[PDB]
Amino acid sequence: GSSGSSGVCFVKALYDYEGQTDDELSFPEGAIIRILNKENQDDDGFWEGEFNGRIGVFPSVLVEELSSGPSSG
Repeated sequence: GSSGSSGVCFVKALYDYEGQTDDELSFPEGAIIRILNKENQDDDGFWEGEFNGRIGVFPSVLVEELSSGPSSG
């Protein structure tokens, strides 16, 4: 069981991020990431996602949400 949120999420790195340490995630300008955990309240505000076979953490600020709909404009 342990069912809660059933709906993966993705995000594109608007600006290339250079992870300080391994724990962090390093992706080029415009890289897609697979959100794994979005539980951040006390901590600074970094999420966890896997990329190119690498699991790290990002400030969730250098990325943009990917919706399944065209932007009105």
